[PDB]
Amino acid sequence: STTVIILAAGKGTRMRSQLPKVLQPLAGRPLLGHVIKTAKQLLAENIITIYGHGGDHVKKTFAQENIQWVEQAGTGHAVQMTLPISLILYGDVPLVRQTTLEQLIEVSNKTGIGMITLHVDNPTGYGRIKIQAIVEHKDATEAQRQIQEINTGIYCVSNAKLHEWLPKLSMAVADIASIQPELAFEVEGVNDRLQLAALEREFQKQQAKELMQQGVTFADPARFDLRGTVKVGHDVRIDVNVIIEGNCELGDFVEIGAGCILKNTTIAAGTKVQAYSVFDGAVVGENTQIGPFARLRPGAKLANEVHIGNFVEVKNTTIGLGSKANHFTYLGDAEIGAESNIGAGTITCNYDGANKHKTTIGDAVFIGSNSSLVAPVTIGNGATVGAGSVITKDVAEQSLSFEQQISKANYQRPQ
Amino acid sequence: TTVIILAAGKGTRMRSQLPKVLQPLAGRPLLGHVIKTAKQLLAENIITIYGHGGDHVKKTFAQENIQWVEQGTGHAVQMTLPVLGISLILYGDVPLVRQTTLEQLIEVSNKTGIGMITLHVDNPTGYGRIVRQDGKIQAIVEHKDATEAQRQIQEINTGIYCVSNAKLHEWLPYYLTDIVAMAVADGLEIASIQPELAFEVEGVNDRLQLAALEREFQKQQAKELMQQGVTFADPARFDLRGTVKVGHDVRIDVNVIIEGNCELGDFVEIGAGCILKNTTIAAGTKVQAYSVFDGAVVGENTQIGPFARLRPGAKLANEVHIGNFVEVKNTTIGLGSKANHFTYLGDAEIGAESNIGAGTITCNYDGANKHKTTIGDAVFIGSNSSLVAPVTIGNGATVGAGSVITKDVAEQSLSFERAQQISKANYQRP
Amino acid sequence: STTVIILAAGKGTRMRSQLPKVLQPLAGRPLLGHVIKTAKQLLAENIITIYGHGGDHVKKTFAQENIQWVEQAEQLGTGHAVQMTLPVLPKDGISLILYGDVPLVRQTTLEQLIEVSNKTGIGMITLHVDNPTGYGRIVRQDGKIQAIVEHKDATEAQRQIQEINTGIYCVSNAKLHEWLPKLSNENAQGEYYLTDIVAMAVADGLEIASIQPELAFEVEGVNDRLQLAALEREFQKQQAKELMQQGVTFADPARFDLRGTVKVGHDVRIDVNVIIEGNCELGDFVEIGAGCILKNTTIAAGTKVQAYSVFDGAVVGENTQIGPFARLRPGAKLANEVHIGNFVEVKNTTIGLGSKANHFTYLGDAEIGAESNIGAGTITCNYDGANKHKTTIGDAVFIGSNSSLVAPVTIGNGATVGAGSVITKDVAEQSLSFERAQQISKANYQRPQ
Repeated sequence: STTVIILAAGKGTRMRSQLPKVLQPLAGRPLLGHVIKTAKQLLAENIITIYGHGGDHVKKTFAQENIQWVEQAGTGHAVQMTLPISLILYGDVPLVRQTTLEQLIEVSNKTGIGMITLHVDNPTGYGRIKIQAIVEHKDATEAQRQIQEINTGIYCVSNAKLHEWLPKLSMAVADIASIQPELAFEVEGVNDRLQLAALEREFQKQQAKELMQQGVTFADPARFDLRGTVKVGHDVRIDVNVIIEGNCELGDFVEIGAGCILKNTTIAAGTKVQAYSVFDGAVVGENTQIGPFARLRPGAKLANEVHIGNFVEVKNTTIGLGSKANHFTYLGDAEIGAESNIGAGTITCNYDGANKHKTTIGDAVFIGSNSSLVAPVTIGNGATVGAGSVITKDVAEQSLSFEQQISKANYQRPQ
Repeated sequence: TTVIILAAGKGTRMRSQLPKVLQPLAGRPLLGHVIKTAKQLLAENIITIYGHGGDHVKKTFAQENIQWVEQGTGHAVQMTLPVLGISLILYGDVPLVRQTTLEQLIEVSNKTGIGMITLHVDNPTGYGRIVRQDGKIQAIVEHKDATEAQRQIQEINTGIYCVSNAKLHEWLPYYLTDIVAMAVADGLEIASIQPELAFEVEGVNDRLQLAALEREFQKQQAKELMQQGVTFADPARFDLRGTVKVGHDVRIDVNVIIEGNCELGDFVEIGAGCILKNTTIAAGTKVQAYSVFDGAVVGENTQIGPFARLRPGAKLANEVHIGNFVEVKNTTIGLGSKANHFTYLGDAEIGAESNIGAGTITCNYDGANKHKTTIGDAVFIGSNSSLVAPVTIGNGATVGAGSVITKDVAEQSLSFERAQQISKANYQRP
Repeated sequence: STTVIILAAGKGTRMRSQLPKVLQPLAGRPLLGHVIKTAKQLLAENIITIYGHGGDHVKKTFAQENIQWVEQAEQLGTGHAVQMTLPVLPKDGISLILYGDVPLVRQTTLEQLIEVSNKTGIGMITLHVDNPTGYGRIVRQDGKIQAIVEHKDATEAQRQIQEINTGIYCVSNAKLHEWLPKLSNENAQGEYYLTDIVAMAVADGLEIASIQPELAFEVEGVNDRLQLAALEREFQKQQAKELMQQGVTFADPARFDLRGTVKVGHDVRIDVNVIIEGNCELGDFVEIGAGCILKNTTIAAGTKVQAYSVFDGAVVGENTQIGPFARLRPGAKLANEVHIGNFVEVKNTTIGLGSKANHFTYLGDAEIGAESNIGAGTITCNYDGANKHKTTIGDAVFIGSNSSLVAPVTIGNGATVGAGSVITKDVAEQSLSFERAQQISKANYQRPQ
C-alpha cells in the first residue's frame, strides 16, 4: 500500500496572487490538481495533503477527493505533522510522471529510501548531491558547488522507517536509492509567473512533440496548446494557434484550421474545420464542414456531411445527416433532421423569458431567411418556410408556410 | 532641460516612402517614442533635426510644441546652434531609451558638464571605441580610424550625450565624437553610465532590425508584467502597444494585443486572440476568445464573447453578459442585462435585468442622422426585432419575436407582430 | 533537353500516415508538388516519377500533369529506383535526380548544377554541415570527388569529413544508360546504391562537378512529423526574412505563414499570425490586421484590413476598410472606398464605390452600386433550393435593417427600403418600400414564471 505526501503550504508570494501557490494554473489546471491526478493514477492507498495559508480554497477546490488534509500553521517540519511506503511530492512541482514515480518506488522498496536527482548544466543556487550528502548552495562551501548533480526533493521512504527518523529532526544511511527523470521539467518547481510560463512552454513543447511522434502534423508546434487530453487518429492536421481543452477526440484525416479552440469535443474522421471555430461539449460527425467563425456549445451534435458556416451558433441542437446552415443563424434547443437547409438570419426562439422550448425540424425542410421559429413548434418533412416569416403554428409535411409591402414614390430620405 | 533629437536619416534600407523615424514600433512611430520620453523628462524645449520627408514628420507631430530644424552627425548638431542649461542628444531612430536611464545620465553629467551613455558588446565591430586611460574617458575612436590594438575595446559609443548648453556653444563651432577630446582639452571629465537594457540604445536600419527590436521590447514588457503577477499562457505570443494597469491574478491567454491605455482589474481573464484598445475591464470579468474592444468601459463579473466587438462608447455595467457575434457601439447596458446572441446595439441606452434576443437590431441611422434607442429595466426583446430609433421601450415591457417597433412601448406592456400563418399544401420547391 | 527524375516511392513509415510520404503537406502543398513545380520552372522536357506504395493516390493527385510514372514494387535502393527509368529514359541530353521528400530545392540552385555538370557529364550537390553524423561522406582525393562512404561504413578518419551527400545528381542520360544496368548489389544491405555511379564515373575518367545550395534547407529531406514541422518553420522564417528585405513590416515575423506567393508594394504592414495562401497581392500602404487569412486575393493600395478577416478569391480596391470579422468569398469585388464591417459575408458580389455594409449581413450573388448602405440583418435570399438568383441594388440605395431581398430583384437608384421588409418585387428608382405596421399592444402583460 503506497501513500503519497504532498507539500502544498507555500504562499508563493512571488506570484503576487490572492490564492495559494498550488492553485495557480498550468495547462488549464491548478498545480496541485496535476499532482493529485498522478497520485490517483498510482493507485495510492492514502493521499495526505499539507495545506497552509489559504487552505480553505484548496480544500474547497478538491472537496470531492478522498484526501487527508493537514494544517501547517520548514519542509522537514511540514512532513512531521503527517505522523499523527510513502512518496514525498511537492504541490508546486506538478509535472512528475507516474512512470517516474513508480520507477522510484521499485528501487526504494529494495532499500527503504530513494530519491530523484537531476543533472543540470548550470547548477548555481541549487543543492548539490554512493550518495553521501546534499549540500545546499546557500550553505555549501566553494569546493562542493562544482557538482552538477542537484537535488529535487522527491523522496520515497517506507512507512515504518519514516516514523523512526521523523521525530529526531532537531541520517538514513546511518541506520539511499536514486533515479533521474526522463525529462528535466518533470522535477521543476515554480515560484513566480516567469517560472510558471517557462514550465508551461516546456510542457506544451513536449506535448506537441509526443503528438508529432504519434503522427500529428502541426503547421507550427510552438503555437499549439493542449490543456487536457486528446485522442488522435492518423493524418490529423492542426494549423497554427489551436487550443485543445478537456478531453477531445480527432478522427482520421481531421483538419483543424487556424485559431480553432476545442473543449470536451469529439470530431469524427474526414471533418474539415475552417479557422476560428470554437467548440465546447460538441459531438461532430464525419466529413462535416465547419466554419470559419462557427461556435458550437454543449449539446451540439452534428451528423455526417453537415455544413456549418460563419457566424453560426449551435447550442443543445442535433443536426441530421447532410443538413446545412451556411450563414449567420442561432440554432438553440433544436432537433433538425436530414438534408435540410437553414437560411441566413434564421433564429430558434427557444426562450420565453423563463423556460426553454424545443424546435423540431424535419427532413428536406427549407427554412427561408430571416425566419423566427417560435418554440415549441414542429416543421414537418419537406416543408418550406417563406423568408422573413415569424412561425408559430406547426408546419405540415410538404406544406409551404409563410407569414404586404407598401410603396411610396419619389421619397426623399432625411437630410 | 532641452532635448535634441536627430531625425534626418532617410533609412533607405527600410525601402519606405516615409522617413525612417516614422516607421512603427509597438503601435507608434519611432520619433513618437522619443518625444514621449522627452515629455516625461519635462523638457523645457524640444528641438528636432529633420531631413528628407520632414513635411510628414512635422505634420505627424503638429500638436507638439517642438522647434524644428532642417538639414555628418557632428555637423547635424552644429546646425542647432541658432536654437540653443543642459541638453540631451538623442536619435529619433533609437526609440526605446528609458527616462530613468536619461535621468541617471543627467545626475552624473551635471557634476562634470559632459557625460555619455556607453555599452559593452561581445562583438564591437563597426562601433566607436571608448578609450579609457586609468578609468577616465579620453576620446572616442570610430572603428574606421581605430588602431588594431584599439579594435579590442568592447565598450562602445551609443551617441547619447548630456552636455551643458554653455559648454556646447564653445565646442560646437565632421563628427560629434570629437566633443569628447574637446572636453578633456578644457579639463572636464566625461561621465558615463550604461543602460539597464541593451535595446534601450539600439538603433534600427531595415525591417529585419525593426522586427528584432520589436520582439525585444515585447519580451521585456511581458517579463515586467509577469513580475507584477500577470499570468501568460505564452509570453512570446503577447503584444503591448501602449500602457496597461493590472490587478492581481490577471490571466492573459495567447496572442492577446493591448493598444493605447488599458486597465485590467483583479481576477480578469482575457481569452485567446483578444485585442483591447483604450478599454478598462473591471474585476472578475471573463472575456472569451476573439473579443475586440475599442474605447470600451466594462464593469465587474461580466461575461463577454467569444467574438464580441465593443466600440467606443460601449459601457457595460456589472454582471452584463455579451455573447457571440455581438456589436455594441455607443451603448450603455445596465446591471445584469444579457445579449447572448448575434445583435447590433448602436446608440442605445439599456436598463437593468433586460434581455436582448438574437437578431435584435437598433435602427439608429436614417441615412443622414443617428437616433437613440432607450430600453428600460426588465424588458424582454424577442428575437429578430427591429427597433426603429428614436423609440422608448418602457420597464417590464415585452416585444414579440420579429417585431418592428416604431412607437414607444408602454411600461409593462406587450407589443407583438400580428403574424397570420398561411399554409399552401403539397408545395414543391423549384 | 533536360529531364527531371523524381524518387517518390518511400512509404514514410515514421509519418504514421495512410498516404505516401510525398503527399504530406508543406506550406500548403504536398512535398512532391513543390518539386514538380520547380521541375516545370526549369522547363523540363520530361518528368519521370518513381512511385511505390500508394502510387494510386500520387497518380491521382498529379493526374493533370504530363508525368511518366514508373513503379518500384520492391524497395531495394535508390539506384534500383533509377534503374526503373531505363525503359523510358532518353538517349541524349541530361537528367536531374531529385527527391519528392526534398521539396525546397530552388530552381536557381539546379541551374547552377546544370551549368557546371554540362562541362563534365556528371555533377552533384553537396553540403557542409557542422555535425555530419549519419550522412554519407563525400570522399575527395586531391580535391576531386572519388566516392561517397555511408556513415555506417566510414572509419573514424572518414567520419571527420563534413562534406555530405544530398543525393542530387545531374547526369548525362547516355552515361546513365551505360551505368544503370551494371549496378551492383554485392554489399551488406543487398541494395543497389545510387552512389555507385560516382565510382563508375571516376572509373571512366570523368571528373565529378559539385555545387553547394545557397540555403541548407534546400536539400533537406523529412521522415517524420518533427522533421516536417522543423522544415516548415525554416521555410517560413526564410520567407518572412525575404519579405522584410523587400521592405515589408512584421509585428512578429515568427508568427507569419506564406503558403504560395505574394506580391507586395512599399510600406505594407502585416500584424501577427497572418496567413497568406495561393497567389496574393498587397498594394502600397496596405495594413493587414492580426490573424487575417488571405487566399488568392488582391488588396489594392491604402486598404486597411482589421483583425480576423478572411478572404478567398477576393478583389479589393484602394482605401477600403474591411473587418474585423469580415469573410470574403470567391467573386467578392469591392470598389475603392468601400467599408465592410464585422460579421459580414460577401460571396460572388460586386460592391461599388463608397458603399457600406458595416454590420452583420449576408450579401450573396449581388451587384451593388455606389454610395449605397446595407443595414444590419440584410440578406440576399439568393437560393430557392435549386438555382441561385441575382440581387441588383443601384446607387445611393438605403437598405433598412433586417430586410430580406428575395432574388431575382432589382432595387433602383436612390430607393429606400424600410426596416424588416421582405422585398420580392422590383423597387422603382427614388422609391420607398416598407412593411405595413402590424404591431399589437396589450397592456400589463406578465411574462411566464
